[PDB]
Amino acid sequence: GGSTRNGRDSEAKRLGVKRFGGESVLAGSIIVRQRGTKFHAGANVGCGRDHTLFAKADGKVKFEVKGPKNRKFISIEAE
Amino acid sequence: MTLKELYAETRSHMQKSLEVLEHNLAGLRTGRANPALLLHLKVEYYGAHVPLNQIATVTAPDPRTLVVQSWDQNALKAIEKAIRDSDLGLNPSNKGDALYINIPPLTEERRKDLVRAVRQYAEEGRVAIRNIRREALDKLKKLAKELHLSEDETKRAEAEIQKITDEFIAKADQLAEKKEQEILG
RNA sequence: CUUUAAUGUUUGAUGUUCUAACGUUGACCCGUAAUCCGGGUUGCGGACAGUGUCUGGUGGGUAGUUUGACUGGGGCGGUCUCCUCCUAAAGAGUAACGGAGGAGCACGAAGGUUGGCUAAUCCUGGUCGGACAUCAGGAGGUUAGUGCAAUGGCAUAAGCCAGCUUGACUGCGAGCGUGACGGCGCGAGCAGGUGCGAAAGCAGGUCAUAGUGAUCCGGUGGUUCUGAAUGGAAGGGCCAUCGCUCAACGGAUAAAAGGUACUCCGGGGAUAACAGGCUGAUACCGCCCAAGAGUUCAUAUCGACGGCGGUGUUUGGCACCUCGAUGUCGGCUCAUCACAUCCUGGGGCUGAAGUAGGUCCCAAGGGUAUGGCUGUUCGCCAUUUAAAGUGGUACGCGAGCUGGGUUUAGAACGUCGUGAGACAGUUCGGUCCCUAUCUGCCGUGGGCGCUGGAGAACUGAGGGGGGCUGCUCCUAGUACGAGA
RNA sequence: GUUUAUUAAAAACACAGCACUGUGCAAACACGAAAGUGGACGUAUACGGUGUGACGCCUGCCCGGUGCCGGAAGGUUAAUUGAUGGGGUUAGCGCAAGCGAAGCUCUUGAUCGAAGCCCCGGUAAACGGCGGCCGUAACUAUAACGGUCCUAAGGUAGCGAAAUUCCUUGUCGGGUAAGUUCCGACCUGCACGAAUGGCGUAAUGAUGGCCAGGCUGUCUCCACCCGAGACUCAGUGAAAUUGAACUCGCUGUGAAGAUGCAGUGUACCCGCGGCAAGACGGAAAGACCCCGUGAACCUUUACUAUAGCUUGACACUGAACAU
RNA sequence: CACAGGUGGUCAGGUAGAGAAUACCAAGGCGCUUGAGAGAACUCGGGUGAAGGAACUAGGCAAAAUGGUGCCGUAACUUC
RNA sequence: GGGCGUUAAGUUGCAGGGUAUAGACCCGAAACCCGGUGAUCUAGCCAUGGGCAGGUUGAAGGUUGGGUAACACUAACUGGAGGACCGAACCGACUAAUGUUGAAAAAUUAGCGGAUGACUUGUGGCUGGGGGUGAAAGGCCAAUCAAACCGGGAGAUAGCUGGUUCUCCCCGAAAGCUAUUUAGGUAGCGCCUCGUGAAUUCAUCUCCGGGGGUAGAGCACUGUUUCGGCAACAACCCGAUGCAAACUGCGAAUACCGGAGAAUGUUAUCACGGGAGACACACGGCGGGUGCUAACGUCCGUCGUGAAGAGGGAAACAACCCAGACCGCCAGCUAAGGUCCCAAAGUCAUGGUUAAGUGGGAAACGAUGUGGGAAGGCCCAGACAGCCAGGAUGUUGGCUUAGAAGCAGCCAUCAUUUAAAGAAAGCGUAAUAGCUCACUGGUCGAGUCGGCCUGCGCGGAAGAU
RNA sequence: GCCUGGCGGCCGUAGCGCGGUGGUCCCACCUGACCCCAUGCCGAACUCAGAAGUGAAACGCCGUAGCGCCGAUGGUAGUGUGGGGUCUCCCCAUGCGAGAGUAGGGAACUGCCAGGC
Ligand SMILES: [Mg+2]
Ligand SMILES: [Mg+2]
Ligand SMILES: [Mg+2]
Ligand SMILES: [Mg+2]
Ligand SMILES: [Mg+2]
Ligand SMILES: [Mg+2]
Ligand SMILES: [Mg+2]
Ligand SMILES: [Mg+2]
Ligand SMILES: [Mg+2]
Ligand SMILES: [Mg+2]
Ligand SMILES: [Mg+2]
Ligand SMILES: [Mg+2]
Ligand SMILES: [Mg+2]
Ligand SMILES: [Mg+2]
Ligand SMILES: [Mg+2]
Ligand SMILES: [Mg+2]
Ligand SMILES: [Mg+2]
Ligand SMILES: [Mg+2]
Ligand SMILES: [Mg+2]
Ligand SMILES: [Mg+2]
Ligand SMILES: [Mg+2]
Ligand SMILES: [Mg+2]
Ligand SMILES: [Mg+2]
Ligand SMILES: [Mg+2]
Ligand SMILES: [Mg+2]
Ligand SMILES: [Mg+2]
Ligand SMILES: [Mg+2]
Ligand SMILES: [Mg+2]
Ligand SMILES: [Mg+2]
Ligand SMILES: [Mg+2]
Ligand SMILES: [Mg+2]
Ligand SMILES: [Mg+2]
Ligand SMILES: [Mg+2]
Ligand SMILES: [Mg+2]
Ligand SMILES: [Mg+2]
Ligand SMILES: [Mg+2]
Ligand SMILES: [Mg+2]
Ligand SMILES: [Mg+2]
Ligand SMILES: [Mg+2]
Ligand SMILES: [Mg+2]
Ligand SMILES: [Mg+2]
Ligand SMILES: [Mg+2]
Ligand SMILES: [Mg+2]
Ligand SMILES: [Mg+2]
Ligand SMILES: [Mg+2]
Ligand SMILES: [Mg+2]
Ligand SMILES: [Mg+2]
Ligand SMILES: [Mg+2]
Ligand SMILES: [Mg+2]
Ligand SMILES: [Mg+2]
Ligand SMILES: [Mg+2]
Ligand SMILES: [Mg+2]
Ligand SMILES: [Mg+2]
Ligand SMILES: [Mg+2]
Repeated sequence: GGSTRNGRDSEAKRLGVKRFGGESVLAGSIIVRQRGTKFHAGANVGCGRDHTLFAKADGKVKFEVKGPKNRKFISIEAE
Repeated sequence: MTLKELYAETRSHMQKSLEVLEHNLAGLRTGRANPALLLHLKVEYYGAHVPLNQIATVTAPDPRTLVVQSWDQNALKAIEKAIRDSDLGLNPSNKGDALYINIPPLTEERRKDLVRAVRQYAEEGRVAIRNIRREALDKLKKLAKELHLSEDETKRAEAEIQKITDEFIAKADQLAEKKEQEILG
């Protein structure tokens, strides 16, 4: 009849909510299909092809909101 | 072209054929007790045989008489002489806006012809319907193959077809039964 | 030597003639007072036929097998892998034969970088320019655009234009995410070499998420890895790469359709058919509002548009009970209960003169048709009756009867199929078991007990049986009525 | 006449008759690895195979598809022969790079190649097929009749609501008080039709359907009677079944239809003759239905093979000649 | 099974009869290896049934009926 | 740099757990293959013997007469044909009943078909299993046949069914995910058990740090939706009102993730290794898809119970309420639930409701049932009910209609007279008439009316042992 | 401290509209343009050399609340644990407690460097 089918898992979300151990480069947020949902900021950046919030140097996670027009923005200060 | 669109076609065509039978039945001098026979009678007025639909008026005071309530104070004479040129060809009187046309019972000879006829038209209609139903089913098969219907969906559609068919068959029966119950009364 | 010959000679292609292999189921002779067989002679045929090995065709004649799963029983229909949204209860993830769409690619630029740009739409004013081109302004503000679905995203634009380019580079990879696994994804940074830029810096393909096939068996290029005595070589390994709508998309084979009512086995009430059960949408019965018809008049009788229930009772849904068997429909025989009562009984209203009706209330005592057609139930029809009730009882009743319908095996028709066969089509034919232990009924005895033992006659707690009704007459041809 | 010994006797098989087709005799064909044998001590007025099934009048159109028959010019094609090119090795050549003869090898396949298939023609008493939209009419109508589009060609005679018609108890007539059956018609043949024969047909039939006279206990509606059981006594003496029984009704409950649970009603203990409503009574691990990567036999243009039939090459297999 | 089944050939009296049918007998052989009572429902096999006469039933199932010799006489149709 | 390694003791027996090859826990197919035994039954055929009471019909041919040119032809008689007729034996098997643990593993009884023929019968023979024979049913081939019987391969295979035997102690599941010619089977993961390691690992509560777009709400957006406003029928826009799983300019509870802390918890946690079983779940609560917000329905998320848990409660009732059974007791307190009798505990206390057996089944709607409460209108300038009387004129309003005069229907519904008086509320007439009504005046003497907030009852309420 | 420019914090009670306003300091326009460089046409923009002029435009200020925007207290919806009635809905205890709307707020605030008074 047509109605059916559907994508698979495709997790994508926050895997490093707030401050964490934040190793050399965990994930902090793999919510692909975004740029504004989560913006690359601070010691963390990367933002791979699949819009995955990288996360560089070890430390804690912040989860902020700066710059004109909301804009979440994530980063990882020292701990 | 869908199952429903098919059912509709069935109802329509079968309705047409019923109508055919309908006025076909009316096209018979019955006990003429009702205006179902005069309902047509055109009233030639204003250079046009304009039927009583927008010209004169008539009705049956009782089962044994009708009255030509001519709207025009001169049309009263129209329908009068108009009583002819038809299976009527009668000679009513002339009193007031409405004429008068008695309504008695016919002879046994016509009793024969009229009976054999009544039931005749009845069958004629039935047959027409059968053929129609048949076709309805053919189309149904085509749908089955097209709409990729399932044995259950197709058989269901078949049952429905039959339903519509029978209904009309009944209509024909009843109608024939009334025109008859009277013309045979 | 190079074209065309002539003889020669060879060697193939045919085709003729021959005899001498080989055939002879022609004739005769001997073994032999055998039709076998063998030898001999003669005739016919003759390198043919035929046979062996090899080989192309043909080959259900025979043989071995295949002919998927999901599925609100199975089948039919549909589906099977991947991407997007909702379902999904604000982490991840979640099911349905749930609600809606897409993919099996496309790009040498539609990739990289540097530099620059920013819409849709409306208003107004402008040659041909009008709904809608191009132009000027103003308003407007991601409503545009995005190679293709949907979601998220995008102005520092990923959206648009151009210059120059090849980072759609090679080797690696801290650390993560996501999978049962195979595996898939993100990835800063390092080494070598690129490109673009003045430079910081950016680039390991495209805004991202679909655009896909494991293994095996092999093909190709490279390599001094290995190479069966040694040197090579074949082959093998390693690196790069090619070949599968294996799409039933974790891919059983390189190679696979059906029939069975001629059937068979191992299992299931995990799973259909019958009947029970849950449910009551549907069905049937009832009530609510009251526009209308009823001349007048909603509610005597009926009732539009819509509304609320009751029963278990139709059509259905579910698959809980039986598949180590609960015999189907109708008839017969015998029933028993309900009341939504067909007749008879008692009433209210009446569009109830009477006689007859209509509708509602009460009432289950009793009663409630014979035939023609068909297997029917039912139904139509004939003719009766006071009436020919509706329903529950495994659609009551086969360890009680029938076996006409209906599912075995025979056969034929129409129809479908190449065909075996097939049909919720038809047609002619076609085995119906049980000695009753228990309950329960119908009868009938034997014990004991009723407080001394007997023969009788009762009382009557209770229980059962029966409960139908026509017609005629008298009242009275009166009441009533215009009469009839 | 024959048939499912043991639920089918028939409309089924057979039949005489008809037709097609194969077979020249060491026949075709069949049993058989073969020898041999049947066919037949027969020989085309014979024998085998196939279909139709006395007889009467008959047996239409289609050869596109499959099969069979003939052609076989051309295209494609087996084994066979093996051209030709390539490679491995190595004598020699060379300080080396590489090049490399001959031989041996591995590979490559020119070329030669029959039937078959394609192709050309035929063939239906061979397997088979015999029209769709719908074309133009007394109110509408309706579209049997038949235009047009396409077929290999579009059902001729005869028959038709039939052993074939779904709607269906079609419609009409007959028979009956009343007839879904029956008989005679109509034709709208879902979906007859000419040897998987069409329509008829005297006679025949334990054949299907319908009707009538006779006849009756078939029935209304059962009554009496004669015998064999049943019942009683004496002798002999089974069966299936069976977890255990101190084996009641109802209403509800409950794995959803209760002798056994709850409530309640009832009921002194035990036989004998009868009856079958229940013990989802007894009997057979349901035969229907589904399932198992179960079985069997059967079918076919499923797959893979194979006997048989058939092709060519080499061998047994030789001598000449013409081209 | 001391089983109402199956089993080939031969013989062939009397009366009646077409007859190896049939009924009664001859020669001959038997009463069938549980008996005795009773005189129930019901089952089995029979006999007779008022009036009706297929109303039965899926269906005249089963019953009842017909039944010989001679003579008279006999339709459609017909392959005579 | 990264992978795999590197200061892990191995090894050989003995006992046990598991696995592999074997029949591999035991019993069981339908079947497949190999070699033999069977034509004393039956099916065909071959050879040689036997049988068919009686009764009927009467073909061909022939003779004679007629007839013909001769033939045809004809008629008597003679003759004796036939898958010919009736009917015993003999063969067969259409119907019914009875038998059905039979007299009998197909018969008995009464009928029935053939009975000189494709007939029937005795003896012996010949065809053998994928084979035979078959007037064809898959029929028959020794009570066996869609492939005989016997022995063997053989303990075929059986992801299926059943069955699995002594005692005590401890722990204790799953009925899911993902693959699967897979779906009632398996395998990895998950959950159980056992061993060995290791940390304040893990849990609860508190506090701290997080992302969230669900509930809800809202309507800028995407759609949908009305009502008004500026459109030779209407969108756009504006204001007012709603709706949304695939709407969001807002937004919880809360779950989840991380950090710190105390207490408690026989380590509850993680890792590795020996043994598993289990991948049919069911009901109830909550959030949902689907279904009819039907089902003891179905598909998910999550929690609880049954499964795998007895005891008490709900009459009886796996799942619901309470509550987790080591054992013994003729001892106490309680939970859920109860305290008139069956039946343990109050005919308990105070105050109020109900009067229907409501309690002890059921809706829209209907009603002066009844308890309570806030309030409003009329009222001795007489309310309220009853009683007397009144209720007119233009006008029969206009139209319409046969007629429509208050009263079929449409429009209008004013004015005059007044204490009051509708161009009229119902009945009624053909239309008028006539009757009653609104209303008003008097009589009457003290209350009256219906709305609302709330408690309990009544009708609506028909089924089968 | 007044004014201005550059760079940021924070991002609507920081914005929009409307009115007023500032100048040869700074900025803005502005002049000139062969050239540096630039126009898929234009010195418009970028780019360069710089008067004359003016704050007109823009920009920056100031005022103004019409349109945004922020926004309670209270009540309402929902909801976690416990309990209760119940036709799919709701009630009670107790924690958490919106959205909208109302009151009201509101014409940003702020740091570093530089240049003018
Ligand atoms: Mg086969
Ligand atoms: Mg095999
Ligand atoms: Mg399946
Ligand atoms: Mg989620
Ligand atoms: Mg313009
Ligand atoms: Mg893309
Ligand atoms: Mg798969
Ligand atoms: Mg058969
Ligand atoms: Mg079975
Ligand atoms: Mg079940
Ligand atoms: Mg059922
Ligand atoms: Mg049951
Ligand atoms: Mg009643
Ligand atoms: Mg009847
Ligand atoms: Mg029944
Ligand atoms: Mg019986
Ligand atoms: Mg039958
Ligand atoms: Mg058959
Ligand atoms: Mg016969
Ligand atoms: Mg038989
Ligand atoms: Mg028989
Ligand atoms: Mg035939
Ligand atoms: Mg023909
Ligand atoms: Mg009759
Ligand atoms: Mg007929
Ligand atoms: Mg035919
Ligand atoms: Mg025939
Ligand atoms: Mg006895
Ligand atoms: Mg005895
Ligand atoms: Mg019960
Ligand atoms: Mg009995
Ligand atoms: Mg039983
Ligand atoms: Mg079974
Ligand atoms: Mg004896
Ligand atoms: Mg009698
Ligand atoms: Mg009868
Ligand atoms: Mg009868
Ligand atoms: Mg009889
Ligand atoms: Mg008799
Ligand atoms: Mg004979
Ligand atoms: Mg005879
Ligand atoms: Mg013999
Ligand atoms: Mg046998
Ligand atoms: Mg073996
Ligand atoms: Mg075995
Ligand atoms: Mg697979
Ligand atoms: Mg909501
Ligand atoms: Mg959640
Ligand atoms: Mg499973
Ligand atoms: Mg499961
Ligand atoms: Mg579940
Ligand atoms: Mg359930
Ligand atoms: Mg279990
Ligand atoms: Mg009650």
